[PDB]
Amino acid sequence: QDLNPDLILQYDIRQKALKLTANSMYGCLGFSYSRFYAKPLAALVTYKGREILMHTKEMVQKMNLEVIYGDTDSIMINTNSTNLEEVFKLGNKVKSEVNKLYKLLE
Amino acid sequence: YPHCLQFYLQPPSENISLIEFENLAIDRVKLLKSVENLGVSYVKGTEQYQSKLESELRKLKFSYRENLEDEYEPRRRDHISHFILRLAYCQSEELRRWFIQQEMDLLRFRFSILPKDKIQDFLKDSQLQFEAISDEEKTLREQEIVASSPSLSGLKLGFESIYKIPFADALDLFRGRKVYLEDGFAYVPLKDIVAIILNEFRAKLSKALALTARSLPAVQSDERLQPLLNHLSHSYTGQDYSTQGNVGKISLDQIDLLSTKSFPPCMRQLHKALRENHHLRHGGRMQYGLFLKGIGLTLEQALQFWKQEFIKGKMDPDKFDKGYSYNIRHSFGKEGKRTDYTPFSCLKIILSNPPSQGDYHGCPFRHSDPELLKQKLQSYKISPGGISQILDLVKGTHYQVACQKYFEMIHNVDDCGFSLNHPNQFFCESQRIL
Ligand code: SF4
Repeated sequence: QDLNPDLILQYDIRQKALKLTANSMYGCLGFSYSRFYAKPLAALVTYKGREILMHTKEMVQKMNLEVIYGDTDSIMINTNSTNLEEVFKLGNKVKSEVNKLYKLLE
Repeated sequence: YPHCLQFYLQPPSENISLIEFENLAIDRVKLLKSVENLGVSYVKGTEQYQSKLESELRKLKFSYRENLEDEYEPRRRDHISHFILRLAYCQSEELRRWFIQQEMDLLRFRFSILPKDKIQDFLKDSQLQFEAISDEEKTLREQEIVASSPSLSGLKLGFESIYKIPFADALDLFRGRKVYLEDGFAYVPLKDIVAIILNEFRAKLSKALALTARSLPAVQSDERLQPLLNHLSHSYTGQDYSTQGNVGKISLDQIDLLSTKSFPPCMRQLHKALRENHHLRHGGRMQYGLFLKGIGLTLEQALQFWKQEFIKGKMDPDKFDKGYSYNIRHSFGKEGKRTDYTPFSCLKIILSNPPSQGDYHGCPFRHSDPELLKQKLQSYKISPGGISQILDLVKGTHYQVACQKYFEMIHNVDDCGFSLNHPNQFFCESQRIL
């Protein structure tokens, strides 16, 4: 803390730009529209993504909650709870466990 | 189809009808689920296990020694059913592990079925070479085999067959220096033979299932096989058969005694909650209502029962009529089927709509913690040892088998004679006990 708010906004903008650049990393490799069109490499990446998201699905089923929707960019989770803080800490614990299952995933 | 056991590494290329396709899929799903439940309940080697699973096979006609009947239908059924389960199960690592466990149980049992005379030609048909040694070789090398053998007590080299194997096939076996080696060839007893073959078979199945997982997106474009192949194992009842349209004579007053004598723990506690509260949430209300529909209660009896219970609920009877009587009549009558026309199956009760605060539906074994399970079991007066294996089974996530054991304990019997999947089946069997 104790930083100029303008520089804070600059840092936020840079972080968001890094986020979108990362998200588009896979974009630059899989498209016939791209220079580096790699059908097998893109297929392998998509297969791994589907596998990991689906694994998260069954195991979050194991941890006694229920999932209702997700396609590689978001996961809908029902809670069966009415305490917002309890729901938030449930999300925190599932985030921590999935982070220790897969190291670099955020 | 040259022999009964067979290793599944050549997919079929025939043409079959959709009805036969679904029949094979459902039958083999039932067989594997029965194998899972029986292996959980019993020890894998007991004659009770062997005979019960033999009877399961006979009623599902999946394997038998070669004859006129065996050649055409059963082994072909096994083949296509196993491959369609490959398509169904290659989706996830967890499902692959589950499938591997049950198929190893199945294959070990089948190998135990095969008589010793035919195992030679089975290994020959298996296309991977193994040479059995002669009696003279066995007698000559008995001392070497016993000296280099594992902790098997004594010098006794009994009737168990000994084979000759390339050393590279038994790496983990010989690398512990627990076997004799002769010119790069090993000599091994039957238990380790079957262990080696099952490890190789699990390796090949792992690779093949991974490859089929790579092949799923192309083969799922069909519309008549997607809704099945998504859910052969996940959410399909193994012919629960407690379908709507049953008959029976039920007295309305007797509902309390029938609940305390013949209801599975979930439904028993749901009925007690109804009696002590005169009100239920949507899930429990619908669950118990359609259960009472299934058990044989008629429409007028059900309507009068619910109206009488809401008399103690303190809402207006005409409000009851307008609000609910429509819903109960719809559940007893017209379409909306598979959700209101049917009695709930146990696998559905466990996998759908977990209860929340203020809810009492859902199988308690899966939807309540072990301390509250213990409190409920104490309230139902079961022996502490019985409660102990109940909690052990709960730790093993075999909720249906736990409910089974609760059934025998509450009925003071040894074996219920089936594997429960439907609360209406539970109630029907309890009435069969009279
Ligand atoms: S196993 Fe099925 S019948 Fe038994 S308590 Fe659970 S949901 Fe009810």
